[PDB]
Amino acid sequence: QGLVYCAEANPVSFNPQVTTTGSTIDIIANQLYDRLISIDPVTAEFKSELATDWKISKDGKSVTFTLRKGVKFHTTAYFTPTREFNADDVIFTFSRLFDVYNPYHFVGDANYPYFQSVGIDQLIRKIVRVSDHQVRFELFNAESSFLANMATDFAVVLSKEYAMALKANNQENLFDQYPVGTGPYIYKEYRRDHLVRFYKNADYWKHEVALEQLVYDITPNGTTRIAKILTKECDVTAHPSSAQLSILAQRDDINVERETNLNIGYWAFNTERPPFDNLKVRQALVHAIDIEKIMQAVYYGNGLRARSILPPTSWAFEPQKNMPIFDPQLAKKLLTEAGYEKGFDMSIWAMPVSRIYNPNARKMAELMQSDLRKIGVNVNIVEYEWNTFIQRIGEHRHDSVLLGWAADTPDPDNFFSPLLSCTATFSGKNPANWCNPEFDLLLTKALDTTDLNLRKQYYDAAQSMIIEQLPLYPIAHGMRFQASSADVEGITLGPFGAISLANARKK
Repeated sequence: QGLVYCAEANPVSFNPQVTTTGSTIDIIANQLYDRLISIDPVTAEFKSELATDWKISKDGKSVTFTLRKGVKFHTTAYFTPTREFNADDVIFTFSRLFDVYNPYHFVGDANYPYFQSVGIDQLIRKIVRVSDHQVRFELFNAESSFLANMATDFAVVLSKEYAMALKANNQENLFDQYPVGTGPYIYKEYRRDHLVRFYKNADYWKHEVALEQLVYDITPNGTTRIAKILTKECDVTAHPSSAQLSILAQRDDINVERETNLNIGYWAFNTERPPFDNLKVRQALVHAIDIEKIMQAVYYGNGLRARSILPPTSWAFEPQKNMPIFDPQLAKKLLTEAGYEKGFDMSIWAMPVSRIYNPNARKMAELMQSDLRKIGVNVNIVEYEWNTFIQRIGEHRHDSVLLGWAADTPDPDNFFSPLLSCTATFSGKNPANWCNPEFDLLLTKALDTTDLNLRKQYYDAAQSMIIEQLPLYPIAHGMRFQASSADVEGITLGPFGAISLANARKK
């Protein structure tokens, strides 16, 4: 049998390395590929994937991976492998991220947002081929987040043989478009705005694959996704509207699965754009937002109001004393004091699709628009197709934006470095457009130690700085929901990372 999965947007690529958009990663990462390691859902320890063993040196500047034997890359309509997975695949894959001599470093989008945002170029010095099935990563400095970054869904292994075969025909541009992986499913077809089609990998190394066919029905309209699951046009629906969760729960042939999840939804200001480059203005504007109203009207009581950028199930979580209280009277007084008594116009950019951390940015924005009109601030809401949206937030065209982050691992660094670091800013991935080296130094010092208490001290200081300076305003943490036909089994939702259908089956 097959499975139809209602997805909220196109994939922007079939290579996880070039994007941080959950919509793309959910479709491609766990389906077509494998990582060297993962985090075990039971023990929360690092788990063997394509690497069967890993040994960190005493200074922590060398990490050696022993690689799994007997792993085959996909045979597709456009590629037949002549050898199995080995060290050269790993060396090619990861050097493509930082090594200008790698012949794919500049191929395609030439952009590797997650890795560049966490400064991979300053991290990996080189990758040594110790043997056919063993590689040693050499680092410039020990970073306590290194293995966690290698467990991200961005850290998949690609095929060097495929890459080099395309290079010899000068077809390198097909490499990230027509993928070859070691994963449980294989690429068949992609029709932009319509569907993507995968089929089972009969040679999957890890286990026999249950489903014969996977189809992703690209349906950006959330109403339509619910309508489709009700009519059995889809078997699984992604990011079900929160307003319709009760309705689904009632149907006996529909399961609504849920998992507490590491994410944050926020309101970020373009701190390089007047008047939002002014702290008093940022402080003034957050006080005018009725957050309680949002928790009920947007999250429908399913959300958790933030007390920090970090959620309470993060080991580095610290609730902040200075979280702004909702007080329009104060807002008006602070606006006046800041020199903007009569207010101004501003844009709030709102996501067009439901996300774990914000089920309805549209409604959120209309609520805030109404709140802000009361202190003389005239909001226009800006929206685009989801991938276009992400692109244009990157060009920092916005005054402010409702966005967020669904954590990729349980390492607290994942909420900071990829989001508010200077490298993230320079990599075009900081929505607040905010570079603060003092902040950055905190993040660096937290990577300089593997001691959790020490790390947490630095993360506490980072959390305080975000609330004191308000590059973004933490709003809430969402619950991770997914709806599916009761006939579907084997899709457990996780507290972090992407959806996997590796174990999915029907009946």
